[PDB]
Amino acid sequence: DSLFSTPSALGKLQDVVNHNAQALNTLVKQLSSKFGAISSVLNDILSRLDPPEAEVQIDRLITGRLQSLQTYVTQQLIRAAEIRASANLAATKMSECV
Amino acid sequence: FASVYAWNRTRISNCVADYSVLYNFAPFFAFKCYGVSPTKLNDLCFTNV
Ligand SMILES: *[C@@H]1O[C@H](CO)[C@@H](O)[C@H](O)[C@H]1NC(C)=O
Repeated sequence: DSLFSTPSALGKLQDVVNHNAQALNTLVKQLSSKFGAISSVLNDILSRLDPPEAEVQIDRLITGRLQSLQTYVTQQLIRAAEIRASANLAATKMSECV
Repeated sequence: FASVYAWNRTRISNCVADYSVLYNFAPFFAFKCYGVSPTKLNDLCFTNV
C-alpha cells in the first residue's frame, strides 16, 4: 500500500537512471555545435574546402568534441564512485542485517 | 560596370553553374574565396546566388 500508492518511493533508483540518461543526451547533443568551425558536419567541411584549409576547420571540431568526451568520462568516474560507495553499503547490510 | 555606390546585383537561379567558364577571363588579379574552395564549386548546390 505504501509502494503501490506513493509515487516517489523508489526515487533513489530512478534518480540514478535519470542522471546517466541525461549525460548521454548532452554528449550526443554536442555534435550539433560548431566550436568556431563553419559547420558541425564533417562532410560539409570536407566537400567545401581544400585539404590545406579543411584541416583548420576540422581541428576546431576535434578539440571541441574531444573536450566533450573528457567531460563525460570524468563525471562518469566521479559518479561511479558514489555507486560503489552505495554498493559497499548494501553489501554490508546484506551480510549484517540479513 | 556600375559605380561602387550603385553596384548592380544580378539574381541567379534555376540553372546549371559550370564555373569552368569563369577562367575565360584568365587575367584574374584576385580570386579570394570565402567558405568554399574555388576548386569544389562544381560539385555543390546553392540555394541562391
Ligand atoms: C544590372 O543587372 C541586371 C540583371 O542582370 C541587368 O539586366 C542590367 O542590364 C544591369 N544594368 C546595368 C546598368 O549594368
